[PDB]
Amino acid sequence: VERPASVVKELVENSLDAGATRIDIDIERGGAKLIRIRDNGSGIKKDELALALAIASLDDLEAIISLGFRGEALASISSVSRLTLTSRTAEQQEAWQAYAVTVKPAAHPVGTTLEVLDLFYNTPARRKFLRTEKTEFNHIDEIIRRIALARFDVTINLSHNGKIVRQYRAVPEGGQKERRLGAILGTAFLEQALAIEWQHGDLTLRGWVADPNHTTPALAEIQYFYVNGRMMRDRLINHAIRQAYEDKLGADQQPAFVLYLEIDPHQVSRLVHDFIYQGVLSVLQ
Amino acid sequence: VERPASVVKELVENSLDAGATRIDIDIERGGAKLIRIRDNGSGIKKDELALALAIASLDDLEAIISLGFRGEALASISSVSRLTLTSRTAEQQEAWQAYAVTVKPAAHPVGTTLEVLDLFYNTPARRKFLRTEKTEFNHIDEIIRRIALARFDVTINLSHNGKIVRQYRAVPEGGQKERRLGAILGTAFLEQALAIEWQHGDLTLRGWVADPNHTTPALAEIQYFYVNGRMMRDRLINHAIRQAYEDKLGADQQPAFVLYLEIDPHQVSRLVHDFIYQGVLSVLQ
Amino acid sequence: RQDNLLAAIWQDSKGFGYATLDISSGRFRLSEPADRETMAAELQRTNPAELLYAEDFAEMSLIEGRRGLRRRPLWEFEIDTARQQLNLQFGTRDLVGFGVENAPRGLSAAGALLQYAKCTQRTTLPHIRSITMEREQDSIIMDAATRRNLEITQNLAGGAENTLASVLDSTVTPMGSRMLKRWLHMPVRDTRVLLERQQTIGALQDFTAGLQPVLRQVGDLERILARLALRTARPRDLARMRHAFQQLPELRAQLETVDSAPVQALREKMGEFAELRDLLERAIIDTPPVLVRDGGVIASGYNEELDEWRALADGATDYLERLEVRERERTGLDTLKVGFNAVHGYYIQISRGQSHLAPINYMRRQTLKNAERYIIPELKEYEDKVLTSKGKALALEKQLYEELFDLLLPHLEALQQSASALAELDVLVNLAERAYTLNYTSPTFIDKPGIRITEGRHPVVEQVLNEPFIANPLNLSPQRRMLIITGPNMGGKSTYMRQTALIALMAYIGSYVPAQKVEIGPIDRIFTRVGAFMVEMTETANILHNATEYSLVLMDEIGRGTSTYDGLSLAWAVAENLANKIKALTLFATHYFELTQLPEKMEGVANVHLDALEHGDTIAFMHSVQDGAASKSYGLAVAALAGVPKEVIKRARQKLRELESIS
Amino acid sequence: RQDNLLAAIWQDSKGFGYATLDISSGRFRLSEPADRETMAAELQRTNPAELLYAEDFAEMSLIEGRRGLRRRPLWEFEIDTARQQLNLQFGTRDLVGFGVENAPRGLSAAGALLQYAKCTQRTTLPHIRSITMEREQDSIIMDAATRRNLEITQNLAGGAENTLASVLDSTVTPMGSRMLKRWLHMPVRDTRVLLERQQTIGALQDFTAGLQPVLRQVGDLERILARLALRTARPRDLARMRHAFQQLPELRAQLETVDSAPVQALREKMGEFAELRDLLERAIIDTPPVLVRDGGVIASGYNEELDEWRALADGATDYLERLEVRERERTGLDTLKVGFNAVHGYYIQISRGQSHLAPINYMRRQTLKNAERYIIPELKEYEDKVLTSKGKALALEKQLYEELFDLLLPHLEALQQSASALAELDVLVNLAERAYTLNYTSPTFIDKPGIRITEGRHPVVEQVLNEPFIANPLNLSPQRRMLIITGPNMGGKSTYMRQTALIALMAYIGSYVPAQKVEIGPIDRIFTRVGAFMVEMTETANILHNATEYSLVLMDEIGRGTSTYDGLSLAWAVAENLANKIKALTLFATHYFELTQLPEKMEGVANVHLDALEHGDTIAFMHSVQDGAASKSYGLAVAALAGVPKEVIKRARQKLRELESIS
Ligand SMILES: Nc1ncnc2c1ncn2[C@@H]1O[C@H](COP(=O)(O)OP(=O)(O)NP(=O)(O)O)[C@@H](O)[C@H]1O
Ligand SMILES: Nc1ncnc2c1ncn2[C@@H]1O[C@H](COP(=O)(O)OP(=O)(O)NP(=O)(O)O)[C@@H](O)[C@H]1O
Repeated sequence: VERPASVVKELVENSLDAGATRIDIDIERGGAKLIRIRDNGSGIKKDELALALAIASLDDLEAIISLGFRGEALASISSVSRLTLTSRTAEQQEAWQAYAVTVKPAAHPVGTTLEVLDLFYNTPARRKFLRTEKTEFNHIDEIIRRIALARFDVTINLSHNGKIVRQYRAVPEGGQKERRLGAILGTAFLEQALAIEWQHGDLTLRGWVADPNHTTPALAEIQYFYVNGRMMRDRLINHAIRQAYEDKLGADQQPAFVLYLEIDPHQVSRLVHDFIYQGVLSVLQ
Repeated sequence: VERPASVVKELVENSLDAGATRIDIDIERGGAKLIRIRDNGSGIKKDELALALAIASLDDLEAIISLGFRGEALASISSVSRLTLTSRTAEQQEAWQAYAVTVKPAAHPVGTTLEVLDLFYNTPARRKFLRTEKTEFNHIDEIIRRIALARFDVTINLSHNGKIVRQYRAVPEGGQKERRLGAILGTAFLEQALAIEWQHGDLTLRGWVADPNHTTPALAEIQYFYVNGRMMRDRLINHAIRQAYEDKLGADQQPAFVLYLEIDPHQVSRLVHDFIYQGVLSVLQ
Repeated sequence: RQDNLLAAIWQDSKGFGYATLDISSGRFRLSEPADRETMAAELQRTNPAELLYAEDFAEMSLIEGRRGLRRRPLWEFEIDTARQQLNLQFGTRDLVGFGVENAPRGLSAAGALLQYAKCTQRTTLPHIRSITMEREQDSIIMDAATRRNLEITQNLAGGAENTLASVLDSTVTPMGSRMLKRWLHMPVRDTRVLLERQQTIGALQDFTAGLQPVLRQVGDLERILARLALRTARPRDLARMRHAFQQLPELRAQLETVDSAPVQALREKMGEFAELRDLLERAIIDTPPVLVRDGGVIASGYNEELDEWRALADGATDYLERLEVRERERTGLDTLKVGFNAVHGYYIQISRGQSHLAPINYMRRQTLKNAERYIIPELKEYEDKVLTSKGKALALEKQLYEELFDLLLPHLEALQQSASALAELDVLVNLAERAYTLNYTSPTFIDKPGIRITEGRHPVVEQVLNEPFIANPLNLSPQRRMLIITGPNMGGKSTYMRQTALIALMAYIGSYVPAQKVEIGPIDRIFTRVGAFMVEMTETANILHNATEYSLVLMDEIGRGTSTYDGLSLAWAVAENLANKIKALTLFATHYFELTQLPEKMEGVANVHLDALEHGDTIAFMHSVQDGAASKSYGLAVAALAGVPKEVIKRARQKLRELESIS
Repeated sequence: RQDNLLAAIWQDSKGFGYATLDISSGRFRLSEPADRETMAAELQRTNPAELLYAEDFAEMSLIEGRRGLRRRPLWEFEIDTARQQLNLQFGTRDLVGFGVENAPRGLSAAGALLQYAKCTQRTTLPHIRSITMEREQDSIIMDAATRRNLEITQNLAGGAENTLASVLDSTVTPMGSRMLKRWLHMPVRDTRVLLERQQTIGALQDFTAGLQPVLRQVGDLERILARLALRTARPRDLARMRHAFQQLPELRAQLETVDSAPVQALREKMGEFAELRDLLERAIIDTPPVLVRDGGVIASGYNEELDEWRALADGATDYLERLEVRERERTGLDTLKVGFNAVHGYYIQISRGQSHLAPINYMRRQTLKNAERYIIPELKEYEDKVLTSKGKALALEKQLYEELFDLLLPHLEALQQSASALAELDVLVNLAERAYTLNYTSPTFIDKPGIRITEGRHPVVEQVLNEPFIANPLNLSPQRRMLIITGPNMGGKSTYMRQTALIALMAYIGSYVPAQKVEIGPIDRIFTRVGAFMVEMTETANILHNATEYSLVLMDEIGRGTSTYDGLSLAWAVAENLANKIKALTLFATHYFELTQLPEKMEGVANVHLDALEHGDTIAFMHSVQDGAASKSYGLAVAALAGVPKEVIKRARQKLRELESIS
């Protein structure tokens, strides 16, 4: 709970953990004024709202915060905001909403919605710190861009100041990955994109690398590498790709790529480096 | 029943005989399209309308045509028109209307109204004779102008093609003859108007004569002489005034006047001439 | 007995916003001081015990010394957060029910006030259930509905005619026509202003003839003066302006005799400006061109150097002609013309067939399709002087025109005054003609809210109807304050109501009114509700929350509930409130027949109706107002006559017979 | 088997008017053939046994040979006399009830027809009780109410937003935005036209990205071509036009790949005009000034003589500068400036204090307040050449600009075609983007009137609402043809109706529709009636008289009679007629709860309602359509929440309690 970008990310992944395939995000003025996330994933019952935000209701109902670590995250936002939330479960339920210690019913389809008036409401300082409107929107959009590429299968709609900016349509099994890829990365990247698919057993590399011969540093803004859902950064990976780029053409101009690796549980191993370098350089020639 | 001007005059005097003080005449396109005379004088009962235009009136619903010679005049118009008439009498009557053999009720104040779509409706000839819109309106306006000056005490409103042209305000007992006189004759006449009042017993001369020294032939359009309400023409009168004009100034340029003579019911006579000449010439000097 | 109140204040670049609240009583208010001075006046008026202000507040001179000064953060004065929190407190989704929707500068102040209040009290605050505006201009108030519905200037669907404006716009000049229309959107409550105009109208009723024609020649002076200040004014704007000053001596003479203090005042305000008149008579040609850019504006005899350079250029026309005749008849070539071309210059043109007969002298300057053009020494030297002299004359003509602005701008103040005076005359001369020609009477005012009409007419309706309008009386007082009207559609219900509101408006602009006799009290606000439901309920409340004892309220056919009588249930409670608590001058039209029980239940309420007459079974609306409630339903009769097929009507009356066999 | 009919015909300076009648049946009709040819076609179509014509009829070639020719007088074809006689026969005061009020050329013909008929028959003619228009374009018909009420382009009160246009106007160029708006006021019934656009929309859904940006650069080409014809075109109009031609080769390349016969057609229609492109690249500067008047339009390298005279003038800027520096530093007077005055010419200005230090090589040309201006020999001779060279260059620049019109006008026909083609692409590219972005589906058509919606949405409302819109299905056929809707206000009644009408309009312009699935039949006319009484009865009949089996009829909350149930009596008969006789596709919203009896009485009618929920402390409108009639009254709940004072509400609920103790 430091930038507005962070509050967006956590509530986006809260909905993802609930099996959500359509997450519609409406934001206004850097996120300060408004953050509305509506998700179609598993909803929340009437008893289960009350306590997630009331804080002395679990003194012996005891068992229901059990349901989520999302439920643990909601409370940290709501006590220090003008939070508003509506949800409807399973089927033939009514929708229910809460304000910040008061709850009542409402009308909604089976899902969840979460509205926020500029998080900090009792802190005079931590709001007066919050940076620009435009620049924070750019951080939010980056965060969503990174979640977007990891999960080609979830439809995400980003609108700013009312008017829609990003409509990321999901990709079905046996479907078009280009529709989504061009929408995220602009036409620019799509034009020089060369696919890469390398595999030696458990190691599976999927993704794209731009043709260095016509690549400019304007394409090179795009440098993402994910592993089993999330991007970590380690200097090992950094060299593997640049060696392949510098050895393909001696002119070492900035590379453009988006790549996903898939493996077994080890936090890191040497093979990790060599596997990648081999995959990239082959595709180029 | 020859010109539209004549149909106007008769229905105007019909209303006058019924004690009407406000006669609103609305006319459109020379009178062809529309002629509406609305009078606030005594009205007409429900059975009395029926037979004035349905002649077993004075047998079956009888001795009622007795009421008017206006009732004799209505019939001559209505059989040869798309006539429309509505009237309400005395008090707490409903208003009633007819077409010319078909009648029914309506809503009106205590008075009478008379509407006409281009008199001749079955006659192909007598309408194809009727000639201009603008020129016929001028004849009507003249007719009304002559009734206007005879009866200073009745308010008369003439409108053409919707928009009103003449609004002749009546003159009360103990009142201003100038308001009405300027409205009829324009400011032009009013400027050089010298009043005349001569009397030798029964002979009474009232009216106005323009100052010959500044009078032009543009003032001279106005030459009216009435006797007990109606204008007759006889050459005797013609000379009486011109002798006085020619003897006042040798330059015999056209005279401007409006005069009323008043006497007992006996048409005869030489004194008639000399009386007038004496009255006029004195006022000039 | 002393004020112990709370308040909030804020400023943007437009003005300053204000709001006040008491927790001992629950009174919640809003206002918008337009200027710095009025804001100062409003602070000491209220004399609050505590005063919230935004950290950004620039005009500290107003508030520094005030008791209970409290600095607060900016984002608290956010308009939308404000709107949001306020809707919760009242339990709504809109503040239209309170008539303060379009007071955002105040609402930004009330937003931080409530957010502060929420946290400060946390005691019983359901007694804060409302907010009304403290209306600075308690002269006359009109909402959007009233402004379009009366058809002051905009008819229902946006057109211009069948308005009150369309009746009285027989004004001669545009600045007067515009002024008339401002007056209708702004009546005021000062009796002096009203009596000025009425008295003026009466003394001018006779002089209508001579006056109107002269005012027209003035033209649109108001807007020409704008272009003068801007330095855009065109030649023909100054020509009509010149002619306008030629009217002043004449108008002086006509108004001299008119004996009325208000008239003689406008006579002086007119002005004279004989100085400006003389200048333009000498400076500009009788009929100048549209633009200055191509010359022909500044007159000969006005400037020495202008005429000098023009004399050199005016030595052109006669020389070109002599050159043409000399050369044509010396040679004997009849197709010889003297003309000009911007690119090549002057030339002597001869046709193709005669070009072989031109003398050795002629140098070829330009070759055409069927003609050869030539130049000789005499034309070419003369070419230079003529064109350059024109240019110096034309350049000087633009110097002098810019000069004419510098000379006139000094009296701009006095011209603004002359323009406003002339426009006001056109208005008052016009209203005198309408009052006489349309047979209007002057109204009289009283101390208490009350209206007394004698054979009142509807001024717009009476004219387009080429038949009789049924005039009707009216009598209201603080004791007889509500009239319940039932009866037929097109019965004259809304008409009898609407004629009364127009009558009140006409009285409070200072004009005569269409009736025999008019007595009327003070009227502070005019409110208007016209049928059709998101719509209806929302705005019925606006009127209930704001209206006063002195106000005029005009209810047309409310109560379109979701069923039969849930809608009636509303109307009953509605009526009781206006008549019993607010005690305003009210006119309640309704089709619900059951409301005619009230007069016997409620003191100060009375039944009337538009009686109508059925013979055989076709109908004459009398449009005549009578005491007592209507007789019956007339709706089936209405449907038929508008234009429904008779076949259908039979099935309807049959079904009506079924409904009344239930009891 | 035998037409044995009567007809009437007439002409003015606009076109030709037509009317037909039968006395064996009573059928009475009206039409207005727009041109001479269509009029000919309509005569033989009807093949009347007798034909009335005005003595004035000029086009005798149409009618000379026709059987039963009858010359009549002119005054009989008078419009107002006609209007008058006709109102009597039907028993009305207006022909609005018949929807032929705005067809005067035909009504003049029907006027003389009736006047002839009156006299000819004098037999029973009550069987002539009606008149309908024979509408030549039975494609789709819309009255004034429908045109404003759906909010195609004009919102309720005249504003622009919250319209169907405001949603879909995401077009890049103005000629395309205008074209879009024409398409909505004109849908057509030809299956070909509809399938063209649908297929185009689908093949372009993928190419949206590359296309839109290019079209914007074209600018408003349609209106630039107008100024070209007029010869008014400004420098900057030709610059955008030039840049528009630089787009054509690229658009050719983009549309080449798009596999679709309709697309490849428009690809050709686009055009190329590489010839015009080259001219303007050489002829005009990259970014020219607003006017030609001041020069700087025509480029260097375009014309020989232009650059020559400019070289003389261009030898100015650097000489003036050197003269200024030379003379300033020779003398040592720093306040020395070189400037120009239109009247006097060039000068050398020195300040007042330094004027006494000038070498008076300097002749005094002009005296100012605080400066003396001078002229020397070198400047004065140079003055003549610079100004006159500019002039010859500037005069030539105007010669050559007039020349540019002569060069471009030859392709004007083909440019009009390019403008219409580019505008159509902008429309279809736009609709493809909206269909994808807003998640629309393509509709399918059937042979008989009928509608089948799956989770249908309201395209305007769903966008403004930043919350969930509750989508609802629909199923209509000639067997299930009427739905009676009761329930709460703001319940979603009119919404559920209005969403269906928009869906139908969108289908019949060729676009995709906001739903899961859409099946729909033919629809000939759309009719509209919206609540509030002079108003209501008049226009309820228009719809009853004209509507057909294939039409769509949309009733909103009718029945505001002069009492409680006289208004209900109407609505029942109304409904029975539409369902039993006309058998049209009908949607009947009404608050009168008692109409929900019909389905048991009437086959082919069914009950639905907007269910809403009352709980906790408030009401939640589900906006969810369910079978069966509504439960109850919801109006009191509605009133409170919009923003009514709580005080009033208590009195209302009390009164409701009284009404429901009667029964
Ligand atoms: N006093 C009057 N004299 C003559 N004609 C009138 C008069 N009042 C109204 N009319 C006509 O009647 C029509 C409408 O009357 P109106 O007052 O609106 O009826 P209502 O009883 O208020 N109910 P509704 O019209 O159904 O809302 C207008 O078109 C006028 O032409
Ligand atoms: N299906 C829906 N989903 C979400 N909001 C809706 C829906 N239907 C209607 N609304 C909202 O309800 C408001 C008004 O409802 P409306 O349909 O006009 O009520 P109604 O029953 O037709 N009565 P009236 O308006 O008096 O004819 C609109 O402005 C919408 O904002």
